[PDB]
Amino acid sequence: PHVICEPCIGVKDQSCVEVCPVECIYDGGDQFYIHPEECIDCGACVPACPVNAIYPEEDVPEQWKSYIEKNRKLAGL
Ligand code: SF4
Ligand code: F3S
Repeated sequence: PHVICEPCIGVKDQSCVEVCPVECIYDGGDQFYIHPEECIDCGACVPACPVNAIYPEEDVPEQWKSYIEKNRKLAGL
């Protein structure tokens, strides 16, 4: 799955929402999040975010690893 990290907070641009083929990006309050069980890993959302907040799970920066679980918790997992 792909993960929305720190940069989204305080921005919530939402350009990512319009390019996701499965509509699995949801409002999580302080940031949007990607539902892990729905995401098909097509990667379309990556170039769409103006603040580079989205990363494939395997490539999430070491400093932002906590966002993997955050997206999971927001998804209710
Ligand atoms: S990787 Fe594809 S399916 Fe997953 S959130 Fe991004 S646009 Fe949607
Ligand atoms: S700011 Fe957040 S709402 Fe989408 S376009 Fe970037 S991950």
